Amino acid sequence: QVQLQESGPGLVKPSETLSLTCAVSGDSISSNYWSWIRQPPGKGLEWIGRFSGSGGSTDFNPSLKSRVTISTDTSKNQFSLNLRSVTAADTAVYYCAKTYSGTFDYWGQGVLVTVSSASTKGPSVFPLAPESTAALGCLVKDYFPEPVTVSWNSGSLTSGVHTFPAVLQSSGLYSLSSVVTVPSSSLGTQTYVCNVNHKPSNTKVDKRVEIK
Amino acid sequence: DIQMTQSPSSLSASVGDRVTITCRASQDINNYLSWYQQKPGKAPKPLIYYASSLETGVPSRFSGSRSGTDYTLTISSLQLEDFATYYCQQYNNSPYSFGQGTKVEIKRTVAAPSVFIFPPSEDQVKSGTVSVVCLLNNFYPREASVKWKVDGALKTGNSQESVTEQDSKDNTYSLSSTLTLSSTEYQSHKVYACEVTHQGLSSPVTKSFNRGE
Repeated sequence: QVQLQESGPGLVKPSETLSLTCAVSGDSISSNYWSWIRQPPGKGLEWIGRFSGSGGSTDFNPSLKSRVTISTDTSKNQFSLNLRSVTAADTAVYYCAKTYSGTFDYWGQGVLVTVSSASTKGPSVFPLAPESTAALGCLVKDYFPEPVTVSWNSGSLTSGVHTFPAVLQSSGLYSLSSVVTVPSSSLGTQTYVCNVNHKPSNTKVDKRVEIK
Repeated sequence: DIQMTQSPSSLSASVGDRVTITCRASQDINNYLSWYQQKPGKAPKPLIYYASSLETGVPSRFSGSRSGTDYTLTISSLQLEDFATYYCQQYNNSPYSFGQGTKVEIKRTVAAPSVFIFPPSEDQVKSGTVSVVCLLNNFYPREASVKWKVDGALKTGNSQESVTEQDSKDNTYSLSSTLTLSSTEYQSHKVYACEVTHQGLSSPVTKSFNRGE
């Protein structure tokens, strides 16, 4: 039940160095093996590198070997990934993982890293308001980079909620909608609020959805 | 060096079906092969190690086998919880390499979409750019056609579609179609409608609103 947690910048400018840290809880990094893995959006998995907690030796994918460095801090039970000279090809969810032999037995939750020179921008949020069933929504527009999280009624409303994947618009900014279906008889009694969180801009938006 | 070729890339199967996924290594990997199950938005989960050994807690309907340099993952009777993308991975030698993955989706009965259209808010009109959202809720199969009509005339330039993953309960999909217009363009027409055709609909359904009403 070891837990791993990746942390680092969600947006890195091209040619700069991407640095990520993996915090390990419940296990000493001084034994077994530890790896970094990445997955570009909508693509497969690629092994980056591994270090041996016992001997400190490292091993790297030849497709990245020249650009990749791994350092460890037994004091904090953390290890890091350093990837220099990044381009858009390095945009991906990065995972850290524990290995006993060759398999990736435990994984972190993963951190999305976008490589772009575009600036961070918080979202605009607009209500979507309109039988037996009604639909309500929120349009989350013009933000960068991914991701945003959307909840309804502070996370107490989950049944019937659909939050769609973001589309990159021609403006270079992301947009998405989150919707929920509710009984029309509830429209006069229950209030509906969509809660939007955009960590890269440290923005939080709550939007009451009203029928006019 | 060792390259894993996974087959097939995608699959559609019904509950109770027997599904087999095959993975080929370009060289001999000596049974050092793992299978992973990845749910959308989640990290991969190991299912099988050393080609045929089950990870602890994995249901017995999952099994792996080998015939020479060919490795197979088999689900004896597919269950609702088994929808995911599956990956093979060799660890005979460095660099460790993965197959491209196999998407797995569940077949179900045809389900017609419920359709909703959302007028833009006045706050949005004030921004100079307007988005009109049409929602198709809980339908199957995935294939659907959404037509935008403005004052009865078909508009085909300014819309984008987005589809959810298959729902974990009812195995349906949902879809949004968003028509983006400048505020000037939006204010020069009255009737905005989305017309949806789907295999579950006896006749096409259109939802509309009148701008400024």
